[PDB]
Amino acid sequence: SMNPPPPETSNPNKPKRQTNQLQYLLRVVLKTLWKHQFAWPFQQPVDAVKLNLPDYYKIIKTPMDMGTIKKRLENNYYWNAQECIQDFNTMFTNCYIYNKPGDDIVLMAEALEKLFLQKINELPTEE
Ligand SMILES: Oc1cccc(-c2[nH]c(-c3ccccc3)nc2-c2ccncc2)c1
Ligand SMILES: Oc1cccc(-c2[nH]c(-c3ccccc3)nc2-c2ccncc2)c1
Repeated sequence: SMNPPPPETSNPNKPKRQTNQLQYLLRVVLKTLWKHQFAWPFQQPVDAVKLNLPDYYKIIKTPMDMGTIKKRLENNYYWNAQECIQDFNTMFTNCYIYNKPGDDIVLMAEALEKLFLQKINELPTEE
């Protein structure tokens, strides 16, 4: 087995928009989560080859990671905040689906999710 290409992060055929909510997601949410002590396994796509997890992409058909989210944000890939929030949620869910509950990697994801939700709660009104 081999890794799939990473998720698309740039699409010239896809309308671009810059909003205060998207800006917050990049300059606050992404930035805060990236620097968290538990962030590192989520900073790039799961390398199933390097990690010897040959069944990862047999199970996870919608991979997502914060490296991809960073690229989508800085490329203005998203039209709205919900698209980005969905990517974060997918990342967390993938971890919970693939890994046994209570495993270290799951506990790390759970804490990151708690912080994510805390920052999402303070999402500024679309002005
Ligand atoms: O063999 C295992 C068991 C559990 C986690 C890891 C695991 N290890 C790493 C990792 C990431 C960066 C550097 C070094 C290791 N990332 C993961 C991972 C696995 C599944 N989803 C997200 C991240 C490897
Ligand atoms: O039970 C838990 C809960 C959370 C993280 C870990 C956790 N597990 C590991 C780890 C690292 C290498 C091999 C096997 C496990 N590192 C951490 C960790 C803890 C705190 N800060 C950074 C990394 C274990």
